[PDB]
Amino acid sequence: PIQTFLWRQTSAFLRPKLGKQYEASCVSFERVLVENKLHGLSPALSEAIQSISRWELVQAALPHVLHCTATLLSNRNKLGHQDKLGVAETKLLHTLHWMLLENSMATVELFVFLFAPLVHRIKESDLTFRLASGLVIWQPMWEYFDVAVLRCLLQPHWSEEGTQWSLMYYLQRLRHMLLSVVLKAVYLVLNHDISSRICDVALNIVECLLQLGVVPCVEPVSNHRLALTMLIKIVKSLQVFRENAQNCLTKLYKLDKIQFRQTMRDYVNKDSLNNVVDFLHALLGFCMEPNVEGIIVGAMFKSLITRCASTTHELHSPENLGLYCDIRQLVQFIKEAHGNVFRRVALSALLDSANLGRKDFWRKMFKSNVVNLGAIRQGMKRFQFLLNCCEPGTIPDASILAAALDLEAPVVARAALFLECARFVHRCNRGNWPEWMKKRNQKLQWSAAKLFYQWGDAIGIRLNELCHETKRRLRKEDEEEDFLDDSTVNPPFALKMAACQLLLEITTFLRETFSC
Amino acid sequence: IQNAVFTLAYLVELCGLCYRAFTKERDKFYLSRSVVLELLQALKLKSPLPDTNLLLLVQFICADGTAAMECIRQYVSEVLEFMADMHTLTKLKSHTFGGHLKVGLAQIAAMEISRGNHRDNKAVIRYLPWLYHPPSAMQQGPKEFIECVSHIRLLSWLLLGSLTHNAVCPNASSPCLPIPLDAGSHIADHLIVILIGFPEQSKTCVLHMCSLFHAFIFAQLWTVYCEQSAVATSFTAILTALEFWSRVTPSILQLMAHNKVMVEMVCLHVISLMEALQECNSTIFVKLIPMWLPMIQSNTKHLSAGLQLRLQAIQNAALRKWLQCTQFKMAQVEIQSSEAASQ
Repeated sequence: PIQTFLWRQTSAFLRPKLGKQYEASCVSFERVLVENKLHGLSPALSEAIQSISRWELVQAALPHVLHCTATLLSNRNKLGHQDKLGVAETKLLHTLHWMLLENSMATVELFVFLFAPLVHRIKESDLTFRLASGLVIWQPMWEYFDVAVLRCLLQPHWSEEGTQWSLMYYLQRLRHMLLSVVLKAVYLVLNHDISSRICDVALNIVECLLQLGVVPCVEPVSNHRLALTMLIKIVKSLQVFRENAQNCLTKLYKLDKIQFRQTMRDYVNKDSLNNVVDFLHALLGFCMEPNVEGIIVGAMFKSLITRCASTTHELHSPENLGLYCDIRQLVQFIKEAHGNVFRRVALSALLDSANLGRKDFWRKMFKSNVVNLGAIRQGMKRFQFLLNCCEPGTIPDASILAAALDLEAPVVARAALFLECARFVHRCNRGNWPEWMKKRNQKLQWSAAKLFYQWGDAIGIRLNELCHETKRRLRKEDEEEDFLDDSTVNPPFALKMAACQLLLEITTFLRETFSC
Repeated sequence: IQNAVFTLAYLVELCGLCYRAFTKERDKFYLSRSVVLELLQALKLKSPLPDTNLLLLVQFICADGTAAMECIRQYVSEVLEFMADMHTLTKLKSHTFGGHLKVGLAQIAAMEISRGNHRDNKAVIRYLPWLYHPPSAMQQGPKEFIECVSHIRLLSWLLLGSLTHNAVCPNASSPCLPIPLDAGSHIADHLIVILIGFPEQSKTCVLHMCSLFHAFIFAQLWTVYCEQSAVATSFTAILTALEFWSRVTPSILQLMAHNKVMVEMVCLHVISLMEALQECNSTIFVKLIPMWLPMIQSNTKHLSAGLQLRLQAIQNAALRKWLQCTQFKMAQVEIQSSEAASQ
């Protein structure tokens, strides 16, 4: 009975077109409920109103009043009288203020959702003598009902103004504190498009919340993962806020040292390209290329190269020239600035087949059953991608190729490294230079020839140093030299022949291309 | 296609290659026209087509450079005629999966209506003349009731197909929006001409009882369509959904007020409605739940077994799954209604 009249009145405001019915609705609302005058009302509603206690009727009718007020204030441009408040609008506002001051959680949530974006439209000077009390409702809104606000935050489709107001209010509230659901709501907010202002608000709230208890591990279910993803999104969105985000990231790593790297590795594959790469551009700042930056690079780069090589055909072939150029700049920046990480990733096929292993490898480098085939395949795909993206001949170093004659990796992996380099030199000889290369290119070719000669010289002076009942076991060893079955090969002529294949490709490059 | 078994990515290749290396439009899409004709013949219940082959043909037409949509455009009316009828699934069963087929057909239909709505709404008027034409004099004729229920079912399937296409391919700059947003107001009227006439002429058959489920499924599908349109864009979609609900809420309230015993069944649909939005987490759901709750709370005194429990429980990505579940429910209900009406 009551709902019939309520919906009949509300339909005027709920229309998608503008008409001349809302004035009558406002007058009826102010004359019937607030002022207690049932004139012009039918007997059914007249009996129903007196049937229930008045405050229950007010609670039931409040959502309609809130909806009408929100719709009328949100369409100030549509009605066209933006200079002041409409008479029907003023009456509706006064009725709403009377009902508020003079299942409740659902109504509170509805009010918060409706008036979070529509709070700035109401000004402190817009309230006349009649709306004097409304200050006590609107003045706190220019800054627990915050539970309802937080519940309204978890909405995939909310206007930017209301979300910004909610974030501002929660930042203000947590400023004076100095729930995890607050973090969840902010993260869900950041899953959509983010403006610079709300990005700064999010950075401030996350740097403030670190003072509050958030995964204390000085020893998205975990709050640390949510905070890390939020910080990554903030950095990718991005003056001094860069420094603030970096300090927050350092603190977050200090909290969960082990979890930090795992979260980075997961994020490498979670988001697609043009996002991890843009995040790395924001972090490293390698556009103008020459503590935790190295940690993040070490955690990310291996998986990033793996994912880039997995989709190499769909990366440089299409019109992703900007993305591919950014990836190449990132790889060159890591090679010239981080070193050890890049060398580990390039020589992954040797490291993933045998932490302390890398240190032993570099100590030997400075000195100068079956094998894990999958690790070697992955490392060789990574190495192929790296030599495709890096400058021709820079990868790998001549010292690396010299030491690969006598290293601790399986012989098959080292020969695969040699053969990958050999086929790269061969393709460079054919004119099949890397696609990005195909005046600057002339310098690249010249430097490639010089670096190939560097490889040749190093491998040559290493091979020169290397060169300078028993029958039963000899036959036994000779008859089962299965290279995929290690410990029957390394513990050397085949490796020297793979190196000689690299030198042969170098020589056939120098005798034809460089001479011309 | 008809008697044997083939594979896609070859039929599409053959049709596209025939579209190339030819001059006259007569021989440009000869293979495409043949494929469309074969699919139509299968939908006309004349030839034994394997269900996998039917799905392959529908996917081939959906993928269309093979000029398949051009040949479909001539018989989109026939496609709508096939989709509207309720016995088509049962008759095709003579030769579970069928609902999928319907959705696929809906997609292409929506796609065609997507192309035909550019400042003129030619496809909307031509293919669906009754969309802007509510029942004459707003009468409750049983034949008018059946026709309007069928039209609402057709609209629900069209919206389901459009939503499925949008979910599968949201990267398109132009969303598949066959029904205009303003036109929804008109469709609101149609829904009420099912709900207003329900108490008098619902006991003549079981299909009239399933028309309750059909109407509420269409209502929730339209709500989700408006929500998706607003998310992709803004004010127009939410305002149209608001007007639709403000038009159909007095209808459902008076439907409850008619008979105080059958409300239970109706209540089911109503709570099911919010359940759908509970699965969809729509903005309009949060907007309208503070007023939808008293509708059942005031009727909690008339709930038989566990509807009060459901109201208490609901008192306090997945879109594709919800769309598929709704499609399966619609197909199953249509098949059951055809089985019951065959008596």
